[PDB]
Parts: sequence; structure tokens; C-alpha cells
Amino acid sequence: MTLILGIDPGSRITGFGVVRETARGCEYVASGCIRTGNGPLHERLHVVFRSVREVIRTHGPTALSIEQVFMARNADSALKLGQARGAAIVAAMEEGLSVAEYTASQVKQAVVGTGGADKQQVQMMVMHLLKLTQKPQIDASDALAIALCHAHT
Amino acid sequence: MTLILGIDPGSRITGFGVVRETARGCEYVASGCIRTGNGPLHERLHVVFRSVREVIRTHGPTALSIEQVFMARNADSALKLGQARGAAIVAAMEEGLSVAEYTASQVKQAVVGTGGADKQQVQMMVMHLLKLTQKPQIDASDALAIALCHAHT
Repeated sequence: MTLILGIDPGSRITGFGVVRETARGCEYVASGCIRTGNGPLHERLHVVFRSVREVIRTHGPTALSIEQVFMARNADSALKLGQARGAAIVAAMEEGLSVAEYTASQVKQAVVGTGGADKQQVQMMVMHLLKLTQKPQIDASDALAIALCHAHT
Repeated sequence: MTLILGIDPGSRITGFGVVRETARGCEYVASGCIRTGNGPLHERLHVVFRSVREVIRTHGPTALSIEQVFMARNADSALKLGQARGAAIVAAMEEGLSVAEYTASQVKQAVVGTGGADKQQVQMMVMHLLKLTQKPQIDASDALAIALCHAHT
């Protein structure tokens, strides 16, 4: 019942996490990082688009969960972040996924239990809820957190 | 001879312009506005993606020309502009277009003859070089300007 893709866009790294809702909770399906540090800006964007599509086609999530951007650090970061976010969103929508947006506070409330949880609490609760031994990279962990936020709504 | 697509992205309005490289200069093919005002963001980004792809399938440009963002007006502005910009660029590349980026000053040098031309001179030289009778909407003529910049160069 519902496989969910969470995306954590970034200027240089876009994290992704796929989880499967179970009656018991959520099972880990996949996670990782799409790295876009090198090359022409347009090649970086198209890798994000193509990689998100291929994650979707491989694992069959029907729901995209993303995090509302609140405060970017500056206008340059916001622009690069936005370009990667847009490229990831239209890739999800080309595959026909629904799209839900949650603030950072909603994500932390659903995963940790309080909107002011720090990064360590989030990463630990992501590994607790998904029964992971291996500490995932922070972008993949955030993306998993965002996916879990959408689960069982 | 090349058919060239120029794109002027925007959260609310994305201008497009298509020109054809002739040996005598450049011929007008199409231009207009992609309006994404009302609706959730992801539906707005998907309109941009699908509309840009539709322009490309209709008029057959094989090259994308886009303008570099140097200074966004602010970080709220930059975020929304980057999202539209990423949606438009990955649409172009899914269709297999090459991509060329020029600075605002290169665009004005190629079209008006000098890098500091104002919006008035640019719109008139767009109409002069393409023998247009009607003033295009501003986003359309910027898009045409950006397309003209790539021609022959």
C-alpha cells in the first residue's frame, strides 16, 4: 500500500529516499544521492531529472513527498536549489506521481515527534523507524525523513 | 540553417521565441507567453515543462538559448525563477536540444550592438531584425532576443 519517494534537492547533491508503507509502519526500499557538482549547469539539471525518473521506474513509487523551502542562505543558493527542485518535481510528475509538500517542521514532527528536532535526532529516528544499521548520508537521510513524513496520512 | 529556441523563464510567465537561421539572417517562427499563475507550484512547473516540450515538438528547434542569471532581485524571487528555469531546461534537453548560455550583456551586444542597451532598444531591434509589425509581449521579445543571440554564433 503506497510506495513513497522523498526528495531533498540541492545545488550540488539531491538526496532521494523510497519507503513502502506497511501495516506495521514503513520499510526501506532505496535511498542515495544524485551528485551534480561538475559540468555545465544544464547537464547537472538533466542528470537530476533523469535520475529521479529512473528511481521512480525502478521502484514504482506513486507519491512524491517534498519539503517546503523556507529560508535559503542567499539568493544564489535559492536559485541553484530551485533549479534542482524544479527538475526533480517535473520528473516525478511526468511519471504521474502525486505531490505533497511539507514544511521542515512537519517533517521533524512526524519523524522525531517535535518540530524543533536537530539533525542527529532526525537521522537516528530515520534509522530506528526503518531498522537501518548503516548511517545513511545526510542527504539520503533527509530524503527518507521527508518520505516518512508523507506515510500514513 | 538552424531552428533556435530562446526561453525567458519566470514563476508567473515564461517567454519563448523560435527563430530560423537563414543565410540572409534570421526568420521569425514563433513566440509567446507560457502563463502559470494560479495553482499549486508543482502543477505550475509541470505546465512549463509540458508547454516548452510542446513548442519544441511543434516548431522543431534543435538548439536552446538561455540567458545567464547574474543577480536575482532577491532570494524569494530567485527560488521561484530557478524552479521555472529548471523545468524549462530539462524539457528542452529531453527533446535533445543543445544548450547555449549567454550573459545579458552578450544578448544585448548581438541584438542592439552594445551590452548596455535598455529594454526599449532591445524590443525595437527584435522587431527590426525579425520584421515584426506588432510589439511582442516583453517576455516574448526577451526570449526572441535570447534566440537571436545564438544565431550563427
